[PDB]
Amino acid sequence: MRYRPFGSTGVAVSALTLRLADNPRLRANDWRALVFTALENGVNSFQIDGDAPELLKGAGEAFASVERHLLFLTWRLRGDAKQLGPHTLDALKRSAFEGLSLDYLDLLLINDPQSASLPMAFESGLQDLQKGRALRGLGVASRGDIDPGLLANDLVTAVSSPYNLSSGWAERHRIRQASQNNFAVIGEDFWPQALREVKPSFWQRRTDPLADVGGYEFLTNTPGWSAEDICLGYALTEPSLATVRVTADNRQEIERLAAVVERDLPTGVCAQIEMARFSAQEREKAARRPKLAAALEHHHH
Ligand SMILES: Nc1nc2c(ncn2[C@@H]2O[C@@H]3COP(=O)(O)O[C@H]4[C@@H](O)[C@H](n5cnc6c(=O)[nH]c(N)nc65)O[C@@H]4COP(=O)(O)O[C@H]3[C@H]2O)c(=O)[nH]1
Ligand SMILES: Nc1nc2c(ncn2[C@@H]2O[C@@H]3COP(=O)(O)O[C@H]4[C@@H](O)[C@H](n5cnc6c(=O)[nH]c(N)nc65)O[C@@H]4COP(=O)(O)O[C@H]3[C@H]2O)c(=O)[nH]1
Ligand SMILES: [Mg+2]
Repeated sequence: MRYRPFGSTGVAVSALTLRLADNPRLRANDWRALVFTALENGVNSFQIDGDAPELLKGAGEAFASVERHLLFLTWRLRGDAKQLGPHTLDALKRSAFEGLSLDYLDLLLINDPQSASLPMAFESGLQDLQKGRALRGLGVASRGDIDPGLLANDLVTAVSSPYNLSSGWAERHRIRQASQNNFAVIGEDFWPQALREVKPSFWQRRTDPLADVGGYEFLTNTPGWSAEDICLGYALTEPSLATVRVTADNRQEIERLAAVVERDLPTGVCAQIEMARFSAQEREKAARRPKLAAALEHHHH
């Protein structure tokens, strides 16, 4: 395992962050062994995305096996961020603090509320948790530009965004810009939907309709490497990411994901990523209108 500053904290996080999310086929002992295997492969950053009693017991026990200060524990909190309130903080005392046997969270990661502001009562409660040294930072998950009024909030120390070799320019730039302004950046979706083929399949993300995937055929035809392993290896070279989020269900999946950290991308790949992005942007150019006359016609409905 390699480690990286979770910037401006002096806390080092593993380049892999293991996500634990509800899974009814696992018991306490399985979650416990899942985290023991992570811990043995040098993973020290976890994101709990779930409140199944089985998961909190098992994760709880395994975290206890080592000293709290060696761990970076993020609690993922979903839902319309505009409807968070005291009920949220109650749920959080029960699940995240009592459930996991913790007296601080390194990070609480909420959804982008698409607003400069968080609800009064919730922000007050976070301020209280921080005064009590129970919450080191608030993080925001986004697929777009977070309101600068929110980023300027003293509470907000981190952002979570998808980054993968499908990622546009606008994305690549948002996360370097964030990281150069001393926000930690967690990388999501290293192995995105667009780059899997040989069912149903949802496409409800505002970034989805605009998405080239021509040129990634080398993902399949690289001797000694799976497409998943290349996509991850690539995310691990982006210097603006504090860490890359991964999800894994069994020991050998953890071990294989850890292996990728210490292997380097195959020899020709960086070159081919350029070939594919240079074709991506010859197509976005060759399929563009004059940006004035376009916008000006659009105005005149
Ligand atoms: N382009 C695209 N890909 C899609 C879409 N829906 C699912 N995928 C792909 O399928 C994975 C798992 O989807 P899931 O089962 O909902 O699993 C998701 C879901 O349970 C949750 N999640 C992620 N984003 C959102 C979100 O905006 N809202 C909600 N409510 N849950 C989300 O986190 C899990 C992991 O997200 P990922 O790690 O990215 O992994 C996602 C992503 O790779 C979509 O509309 N567009
Ligand atoms: N189950 C599932 N649903 C998905 C997934 N991807 C997108 N969606 C759905 O699509 C809606 C809009 O997603 P977006 O356009 O990325 O817009 C998202 C995005 O910018 C942000 N967001 C929410 N969850 C996440 C997350 O896990 N990671 C990041 N990076 N942004 C998130 O909040 C916006 C609104 O989130 P929602 O209201 O949840 O609404 C989400 C959710 O209902 C997925 O993988 N799984
Ligand atoms: Mg701030």
